[PDB]
Amino acid sequence: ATAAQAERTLPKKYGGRFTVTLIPGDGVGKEITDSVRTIFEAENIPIDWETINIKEGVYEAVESLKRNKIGLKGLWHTPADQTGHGSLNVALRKQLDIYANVALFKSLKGVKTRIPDIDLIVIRENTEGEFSGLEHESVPGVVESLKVMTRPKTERIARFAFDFAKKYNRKSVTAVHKANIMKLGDGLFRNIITEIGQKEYPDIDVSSIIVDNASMQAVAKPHQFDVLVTPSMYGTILGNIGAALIGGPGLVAGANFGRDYAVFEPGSRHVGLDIKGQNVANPTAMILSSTLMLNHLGLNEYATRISKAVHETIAEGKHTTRDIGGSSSTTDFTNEIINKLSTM
Amino acid sequence: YGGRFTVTLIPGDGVGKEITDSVRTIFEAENIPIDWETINIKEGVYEAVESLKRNKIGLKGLWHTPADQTGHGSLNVALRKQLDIYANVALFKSLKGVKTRIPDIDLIVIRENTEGEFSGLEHESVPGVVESLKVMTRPKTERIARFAFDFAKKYNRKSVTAVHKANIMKLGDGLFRNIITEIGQKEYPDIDVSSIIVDNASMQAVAKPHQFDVLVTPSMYGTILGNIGAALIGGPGLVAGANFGRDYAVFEPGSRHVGLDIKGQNVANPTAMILSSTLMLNHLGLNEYATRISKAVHETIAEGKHTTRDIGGSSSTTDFTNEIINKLSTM
Amino acid sequence: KQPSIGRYTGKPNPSTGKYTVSFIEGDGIGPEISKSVKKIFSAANVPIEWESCDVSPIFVNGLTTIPDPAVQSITKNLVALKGPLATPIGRSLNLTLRKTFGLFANVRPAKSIEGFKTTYENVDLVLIRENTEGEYSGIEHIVCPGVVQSIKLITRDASERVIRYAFEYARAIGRPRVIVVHKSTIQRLADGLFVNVAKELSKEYPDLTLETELIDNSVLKVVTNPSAYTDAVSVCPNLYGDILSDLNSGLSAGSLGLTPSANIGHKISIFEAVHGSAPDIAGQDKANPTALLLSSVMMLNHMGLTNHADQIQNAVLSTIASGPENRTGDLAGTATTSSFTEAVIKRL
Amino acid sequence: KQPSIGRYTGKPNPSTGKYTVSFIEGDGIGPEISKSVKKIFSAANVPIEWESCDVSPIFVNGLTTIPDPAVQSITKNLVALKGPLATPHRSLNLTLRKTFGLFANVRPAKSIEGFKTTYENVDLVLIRENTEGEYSGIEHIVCPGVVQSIKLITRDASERVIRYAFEYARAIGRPRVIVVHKSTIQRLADGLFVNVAKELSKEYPDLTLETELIDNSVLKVVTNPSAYTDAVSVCPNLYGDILSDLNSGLSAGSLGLTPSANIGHKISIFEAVHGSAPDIAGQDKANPTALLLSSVMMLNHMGLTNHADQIQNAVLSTIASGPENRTGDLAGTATTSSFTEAVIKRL
Repeated sequence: ATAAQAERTLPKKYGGRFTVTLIPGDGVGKEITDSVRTIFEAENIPIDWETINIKEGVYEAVESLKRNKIGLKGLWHTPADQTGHGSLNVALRKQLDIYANVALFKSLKGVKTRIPDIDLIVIRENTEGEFSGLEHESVPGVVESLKVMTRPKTERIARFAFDFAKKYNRKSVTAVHKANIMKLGDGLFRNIITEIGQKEYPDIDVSSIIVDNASMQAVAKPHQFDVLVTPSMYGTILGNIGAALIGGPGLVAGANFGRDYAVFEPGSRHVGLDIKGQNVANPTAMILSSTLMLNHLGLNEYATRISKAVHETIAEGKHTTRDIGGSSSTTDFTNEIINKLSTM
Repeated sequence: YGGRFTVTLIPGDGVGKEITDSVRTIFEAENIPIDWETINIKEGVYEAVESLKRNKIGLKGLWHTPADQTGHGSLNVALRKQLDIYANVALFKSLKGVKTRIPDIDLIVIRENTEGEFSGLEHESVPGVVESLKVMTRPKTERIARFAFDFAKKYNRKSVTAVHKANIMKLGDGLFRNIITEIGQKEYPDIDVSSIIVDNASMQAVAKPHQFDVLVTPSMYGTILGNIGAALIGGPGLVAGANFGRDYAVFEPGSRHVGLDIKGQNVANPTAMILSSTLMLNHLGLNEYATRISKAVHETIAEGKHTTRDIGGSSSTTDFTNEIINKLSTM
Repeated sequence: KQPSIGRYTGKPNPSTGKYTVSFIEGDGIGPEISKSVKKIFSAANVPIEWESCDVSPIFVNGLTTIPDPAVQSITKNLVALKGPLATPIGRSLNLTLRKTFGLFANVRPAKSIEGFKTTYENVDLVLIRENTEGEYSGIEHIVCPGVVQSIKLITRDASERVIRYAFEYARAIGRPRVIVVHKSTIQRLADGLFVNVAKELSKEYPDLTLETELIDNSVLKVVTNPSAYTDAVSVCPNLYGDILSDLNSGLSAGSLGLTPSANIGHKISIFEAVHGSAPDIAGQDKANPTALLLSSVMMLNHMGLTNHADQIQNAVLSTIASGPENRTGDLAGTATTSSFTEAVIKRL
Repeated sequence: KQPSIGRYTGKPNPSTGKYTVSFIEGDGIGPEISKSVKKIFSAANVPIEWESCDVSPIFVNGLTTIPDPAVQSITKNLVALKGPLATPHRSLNLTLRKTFGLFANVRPAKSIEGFKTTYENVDLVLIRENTEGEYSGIEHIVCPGVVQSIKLITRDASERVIRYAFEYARAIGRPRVIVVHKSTIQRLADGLFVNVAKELSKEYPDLTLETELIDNSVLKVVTNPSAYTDAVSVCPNLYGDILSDLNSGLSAGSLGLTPSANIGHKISIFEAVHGSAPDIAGQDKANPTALLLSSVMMLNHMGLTNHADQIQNAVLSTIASGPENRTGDLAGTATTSSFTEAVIKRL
């Protein structure tokens, strides 16, 4: 039998038209997604959004992505109270085994930053580590949170990172860990990475760095880093350092990869609850990771295109959005992109 | 036949040294073509492992295990865990010349050796609060489950029962009870699979043991049902045992008692050791010998006096051995 | 004297000469087995009035709770006597019963019965079991795909108060020895702590002698010879206790239709029979009060009514269970629950 | 009023006007960096005599212990001031906290006058739990390729850190106190920490309690360090270890200027957090500033306000202005020697 007609495993596509999943999510999510929609139909990109909205219908997001294979999403909100529901950003990833997060911290021309000309990538494991969500209270007032680290899940991310570094001509890959204290947990992580960066991927420079010291170099001398591989937590931390380094959470493209699926989201991971509905938000993040998705499903003439649009727009002084130092609204910034785009 | 085989011998602590010797004597007196590579020992449990890895087969007594805090840890389990000899078989079959409260009893207890409450993971969070972690994994459990059924099939056993506490430890023992019954239904359909809760199992075992055939248990419940069975048939000196991994096999008494108190007294009973010693012969294919020297000890003990202390006799380990070698010299 | 640990706070209801005790008839053979006790109690002039209450569970917050009616009743009268109950129509009933009343120690005796022949003889056993933590804390995890952890919890606080009640109970029934069943062999820390806590308490109870035994031997020795522990009282963590107690009963009677349990809490305490609801024999008057009846005796002693307890046990039931015209179907006997109760009260 | 929680029990040695303080010169640049402090302290007439002791570890029961000489000394004088030491079988610094009941790391990072780094107006204060959390010894191999590291969080340990934070925030006149956490995905663990702060919040009504995810704590601090110049942030062991080393990265780009204070219930040790700098040792190039500021922290902890403010507000802080002063590490040309006299002048 099988091979040609088979292929129930590529991205939903009908006579040239992809069907991508759209999950606006909470906070500036709804606005920042819209920005992309507008730039998309204004460029007449052959994709149709299947768009979903939601407490445990995080089911319907999963089920959708399982059909379409590809998605574009903002962030959901997560409670801190005890009877709160639990991430369901992580739920989405765990249930689809989208185990690899990539965040892209590259500074942008028209943006004032304290240390300029910075280009580093942070790859984190999504399903394990301190995000394993195993915890219990033995006796009252004593709580244990269990942090799982397993060879299989770790070999996986390790190869993803190197594969990624090879594909995008990155010369250095560094494992962030705390192996001097958690000798088994983070130890295993540091070994497996360096171990399989030496007997496979010999062309790439593998190294380790202790998470706290990594945090210090990142803030003080970031140019020394190229690609960083981390477990769930250290990636949130180095991530936000990188986010700040380049301007803010609104400039960071992100993507999540599993073997079968791919979900693209902002690389910084902030909801912007406070400025919801104010049309003050910055869609650079969303759009740029939206371009990442195009390159993925093979379009990328469009991607190469609409990235240059936003890149030039923000470099070109005013008409840029609030947080970069402009006075324009999400709406106005979007239209400058679609405008620059209409003349390419 | 023709050729020689090199088996590992680990006498170990307590009556170990005497009870092994009994076997040696019966072996050279029967001129069995096996040569002992014999080892003695704190952390040279390494050399035991390394030996067994060469020879693949072994015959051993029990080592002693401390209860104090700075004591070393089983190293009976260490041996097994490091060789992944994951399956323990104990044979509780009553013997003719032995007074027991319930007679004509024949049951087998298969336990998993490497996992469960023998996983030895524990910690003290704050002072005075201790957690012991009990691991149960599908792979290790599917393994023992099949071993049990395979075993039951091979030795024409009709019933296999999983002992558990799944009503309370719904994930741990739950997984165990499912995986067993689950793969006794879609494979091994000829065999009767069932479950029983460990505490109730313990009650039936003591009161009405004939209802059981083969019992499959995690590390702890096997120690418990094991000792019930040990008592049921006479005592720890009558129980043959064996441990199996995929590559290796180590034969030991099925009751697992050191006899520290009677070390060097020559009062000990070697039936256990010898009988599991015959298990080993059947294994490495001899078993003409095995069939032989088992009938020897079986008849010896059935034949009233000349039997060893604990069975109700007045003979010493030395004397009992020699009656076997004697009965043996006339076959 | 009584064990200091779970001490009853008496106080007979000033308006009547009597003490107040919650019943909980339970279901199945519960009702018949119950009033069987009420009658026998009446006849012997027990200073006790019954305040029956219903533990049929509510479900406040999805987590099964027990009704206020029954809570107030049982917290008030510091004692209750429950029969068997079913497996409720949809977070263990018995568990939320211990958790809401702070019960922490299971006391389980298994003694041979006069005139009922089983395979084991002269078995007179007493075992105290930790019923709070150990293997039976709710803590278990899926650490990854095919890997599970069940967590055994052992604390000094929980261990201390069980081990105490054991020393004090051993003293209260005149047994010299008290044995700590354990497995420090391979559970160094967990069972080690339990053992040390007994060894340290040992000193403030110099009349009793403390021994330590591995379940290995505890089970081996008891089955080979049950009487070697007739001066016993064994204390042990939750799991070893659950098994050894069901085992001990298997030795004494071959089932547990004769076994009484006592669940001691700090200020409250519940006394129950450990057999089931026997739904198929219910109403037909074939049940056997002996089980619950002996739990009544245990209760009496816990309350201080020595004279009555000894009366209802030493004579009555224990003695009326001699002569097959008495007895019940479960013991070869021919008598009904009905005839057993009057046949009992005669020698009361 | 200094924080009730780690209160110094004064008592100057009745025979001398002075208080007794254990030193622990430490090794490497320790000796030179040390007497540098002894001199500056002398000049300002500090009520303090030095009882130097050696923490070179013994090994009672395979487990590394600390010498009786030093134990008696430090338990006696309720305070000590250690410089950097090398890496001699149980973390030396760990068995140091365990034997003296130290439970709270206090880490300030403030911009230095006359030393230009990339970040400006950074004035940060962070209290870190140094007992439990991610850093309890508890980890397990649950089977072949599977490991568990166990994070421990208790109310008792949390309470007393969070207290010292409210009380320290009060003692230095900062209005706000921020509990860094991640209740988001560590519901129980970090949740307990947070609730314990929220509950303590009420018996300290002069301070305002905020709660922040490390997410934002790191994002916001790097975008704008000054937003926390009325700070005092409290957090569990790991977040603390990282944020503090981060904060230092913002303030000075390294940590050759960073002072730490390790507060215990009745004892307390004050150390510099830089290394032994073995290669610059003896050549008189070290930079006392780090240890020196820990001296100041110590003074305040002891109650000697006037002297502390004296040695900090003037001196060092001010003498680190003019490149003829300063040290090699700050572009300066001065020696450890010349820095110390150049300091004492404005002392």
